[PDB]
Amino acid sequence: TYKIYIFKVLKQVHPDIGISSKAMGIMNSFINDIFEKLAQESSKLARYNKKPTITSREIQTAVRLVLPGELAKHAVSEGTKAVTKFTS
Amino acid sequence: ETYKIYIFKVLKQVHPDIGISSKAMGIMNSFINDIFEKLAQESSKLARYNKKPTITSREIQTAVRLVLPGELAKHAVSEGTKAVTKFT
Amino acid sequence: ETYKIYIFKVLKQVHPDIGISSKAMGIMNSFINDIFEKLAQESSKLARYNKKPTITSREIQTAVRLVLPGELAKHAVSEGTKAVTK
Amino acid sequence: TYKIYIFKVLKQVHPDIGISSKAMGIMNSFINDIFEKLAQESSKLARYNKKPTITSREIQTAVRLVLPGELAKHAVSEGTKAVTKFTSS
Amino acid sequence: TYKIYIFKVLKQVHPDIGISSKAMGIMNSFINDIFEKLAQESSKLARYNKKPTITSREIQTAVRLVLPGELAKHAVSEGTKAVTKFTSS
Amino acid sequence: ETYKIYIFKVLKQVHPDIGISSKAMGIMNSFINDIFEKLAQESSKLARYNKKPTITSREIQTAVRLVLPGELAKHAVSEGTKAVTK
Amino acid sequence: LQFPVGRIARFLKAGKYAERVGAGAPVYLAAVLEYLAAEVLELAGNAARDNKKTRIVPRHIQLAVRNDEELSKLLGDVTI
Amino acid sequence: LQFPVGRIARFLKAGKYAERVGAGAPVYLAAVLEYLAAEVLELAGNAARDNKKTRIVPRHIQLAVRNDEELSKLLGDVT
Amino acid sequence: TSRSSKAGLQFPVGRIARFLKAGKYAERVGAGAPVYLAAVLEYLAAEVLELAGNAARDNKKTRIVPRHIQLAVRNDEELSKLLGDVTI
Amino acid sequence: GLQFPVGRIARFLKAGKYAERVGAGAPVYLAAVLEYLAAEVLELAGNAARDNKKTRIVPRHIQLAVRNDEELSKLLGDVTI
Amino acid sequence: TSRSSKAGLQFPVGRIARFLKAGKYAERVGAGAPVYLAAVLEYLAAEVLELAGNAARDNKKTRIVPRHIQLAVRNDEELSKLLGDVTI
Amino acid sequence: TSRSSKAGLQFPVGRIARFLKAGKYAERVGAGAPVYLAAVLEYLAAEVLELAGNAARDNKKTRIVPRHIQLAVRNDEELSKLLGDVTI
Amino acid sequence: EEDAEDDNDEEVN
Amino acid sequence: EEDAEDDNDEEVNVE
Amino acid sequence: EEDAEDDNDE
Repeated sequence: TYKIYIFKVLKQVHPDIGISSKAMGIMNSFINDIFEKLAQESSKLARYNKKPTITSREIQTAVRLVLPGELAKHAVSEGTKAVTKFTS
Repeated sequence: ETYKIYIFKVLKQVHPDIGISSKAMGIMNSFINDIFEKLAQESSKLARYNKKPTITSREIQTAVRLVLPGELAKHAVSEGTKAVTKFT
Repeated sequence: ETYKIYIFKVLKQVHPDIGISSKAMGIMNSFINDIFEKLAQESSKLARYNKKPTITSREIQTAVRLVLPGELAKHAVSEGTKAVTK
Repeated sequence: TYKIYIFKVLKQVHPDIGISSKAMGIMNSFINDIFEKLAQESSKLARYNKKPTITSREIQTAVRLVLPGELAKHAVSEGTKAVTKFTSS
Repeated sequence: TYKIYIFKVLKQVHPDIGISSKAMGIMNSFINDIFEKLAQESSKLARYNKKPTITSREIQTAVRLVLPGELAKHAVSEGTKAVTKFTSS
Repeated sequence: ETYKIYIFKVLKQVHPDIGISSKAMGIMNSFINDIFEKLAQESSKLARYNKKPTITSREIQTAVRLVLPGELAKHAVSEGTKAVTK
Repeated sequence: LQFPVGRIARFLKAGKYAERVGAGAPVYLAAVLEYLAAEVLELAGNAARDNKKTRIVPRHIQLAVRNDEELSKLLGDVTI
Repeated sequence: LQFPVGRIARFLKAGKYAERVGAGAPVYLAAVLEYLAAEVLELAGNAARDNKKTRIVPRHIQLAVRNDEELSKLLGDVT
Repeated sequence: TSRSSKAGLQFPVGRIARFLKAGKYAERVGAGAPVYLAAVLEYLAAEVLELAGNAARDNKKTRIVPRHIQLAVRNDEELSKLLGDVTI
Repeated sequence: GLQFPVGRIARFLKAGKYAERVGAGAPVYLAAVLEYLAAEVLELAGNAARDNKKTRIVPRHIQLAVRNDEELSKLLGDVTI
Repeated sequence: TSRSSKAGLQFPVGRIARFLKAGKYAERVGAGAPVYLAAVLEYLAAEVLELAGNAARDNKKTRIVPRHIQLAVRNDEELSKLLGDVTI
Repeated sequence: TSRSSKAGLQFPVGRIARFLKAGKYAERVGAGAPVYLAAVLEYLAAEVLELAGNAARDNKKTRIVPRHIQLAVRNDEELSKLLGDVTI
Repeated sequence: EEDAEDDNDEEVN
Repeated sequence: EEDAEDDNDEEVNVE
Repeated sequence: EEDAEDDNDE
């Protein structure tokens, strides 16, 4: 459910305004619809694109292979945190 | 070209009262280059064999263009380019 | 009874785009079976010998039954049980 | 001194009702009473039972004994964190 | 800025009161000014003193030099958290 | 004098159901003594060589005295001595 | 569930009811204590609300506890 | 700019769409969803002004979607 | 297992608690133990699986087989001590 | 208790080259002192708003407040606006 | 004063600071030092006591004696390096 | 702008992302990779600089030279393995 | 003994 | 497949 | 001076 975030987005432009138990479920249904449409669109495109990609998984597997011992685990840790900051 | 500037910033966080010669800063810079090459070269070996689709933000953007109509597409492609570059 | 589903869920978290053979999944499953046994057996050795009283939730619950009267005990044993369970 | 948490249970059966300068001290006074009562019951019972019990101390001791190196420390870390979540949720 | 925190110090003596777009920038200016004064005074005094000081940089260097391996890293970790609690209390 | 009472307090945190003998507590106490000396001796060697100025809460306080006038310095020096004491 | 399970845990080893405590114990205990702190505070509120007030003072708990058969047996008489 | 990126990441990562997902993807996606919600939730209040409420019910959203050309091409006809 | 989620875990706290009583390892078991132990078994599962996946990729596969697991364990200093030589 | 930012003051304390080495006391202590001044000043400013009958503070309020305090004026000078 | 508690400690930050000055290690000591050093002394104390207690239980006791401490340090790769072999 | 700042970093996420495409290491790069890799290169930079400075002081200096780095690396079990003998 | 889950209540007193 | 930053909007919000 | 605690305010 994305209802709570929607509430917060409401407040971004309409703080005073409330929202009904059923009218939330409509907002919720839009987000799911468009999540799905875009997700599926993205999938088709991704299946079409066929070029090698480096994501952080590759970096993390590199790091584990090339770096020794606990130094490798410390490094994976700092890397994971840094992507997570950037994410959240 | 050189990580020298960033290396120096990391230094002053750790040992604020300690400096570094040219010959030494050069070693440091050289060391960060070598690691990057080892990590990138290995990351690539691992990208290139993997045969499978990947959704990056390039695919999500093109999806927004293809699915959101008009003004919504131009504007949605803004809020998301704004979110992935941390621009302001 | 097998740990394979859990193993496979853990797998999809660390390496979402990599699968695993049957032989390989059976090696994983025995491995966890074998660590559980070792930890369990060692834990038992270490409990067996220890003669000191322990207060677990089972004692706290009996206590509530004993000390709270009627309505109050049956309802306290609900709130506690629920908390312990979820 | 469960003054602040009592405060919070009040706010959720009666939100805009308040509490006394000393009525909180009364309320707090009976949590202590029942804690000490139950705890002492729990104690009598526990001493009386005498069957070996496995707690997380045993699991942790075992983990350290069996697991090697830092692997053992990592596993104790994850163990400990998992219990804390369960406890603090 | 120190604006957000001036905002807060206001509420601990006058919660009823707010503060104007420019009255804040004046409060901000005062803070910078005295900071810069105390700092520069602190600097003169510090330069003058010339005696050896042990800070936690020296403790941390001692620790890495004397303690072995990962034990050293674990201890630097615990040392660094304890100072951070202390400072950020 | 002795770290014993603190060692004991730490002990009850990690192994609440386990005690410790005299000779055992005396070994613990030397051990912390001996680490304290090693770390201190080394730190002073590091301090001693370093020639650079250090600003500590003593230099800040003397500053507040020299720059805040009268009632303002008295009270400022309370609020800071209070904050760096806890 | 608002009560402080961590605290209850550390009281549970500090008075030596026992030296060994299961992590079930403080969780369960804290839930029970909180139930009681609920079903008391609720009844005080009714007495104030069943008597035109919006503050709870000692008489309300007094009336509440006294009125309830289960509770008076549990905590006895209340003394302002 | 708030919305749940880590959650969007979860769903997206699930393998229905792809097995590999760059961390760029769920950030971008979340922000696009969020905009749409903001643009829709705006209009309901505006539409509510000429209904005069401090509340929003399904008709208000219904009004707003239908009156907006872009949005009704994207979404359906609200029920 | 409702409380598996509550601890932050994929592994089944209930079943592990069940196995501990079931296996006659003790009569009484504190609720901390099976939580703790499930976490440890998940940690181990994930450590071995990270490494065996990294092994597979480094060997250009997208699927783990017994050899990959064996290599992973061999090449880790600590894991070998726990398990020994993995047997194919 | 105290709401000033100590982490921040610590990084200004090394960023302006007053010194290269700084004890962790130094920023804690300083933050406390600054915060004391943001307190005392803002107290008077609200009071200036007493004999003005307001629920706001505006530059004139601080200006009054400073200059009336003999202590503060010697510290921050006559307040401009 | 609550300096120890403020730092999250059981060991005595105050006395430690006093030892640092009392012992003539330096004239001036920053406030961070005795916080840091106490934290490290606690860490080491707890690492030894965990191992020595785990030794004691494994050896069916409920009370630590010199032997348990010695075994604990002797079978820890890191701890031995610090101490040496523990005596008696 | 500010991507590095957003990931808690002093190292330059953008430039690293550029280096990865410029270098033709792969065609397509996920936004996580450069962040992760930057975080790893910083971590190493910081580990090496902490040791080399600690070496500079232990040797009564206030400025790092090549010898100090060489020694710092020789004396670390992990670091030597990435680097080898530092050449000065 | 017995921490059975027979003992949950929904909608009572 | 493009991800330029020329696609950012400091322009006014449109209907 | 030191950080003497005779500098507090009652």
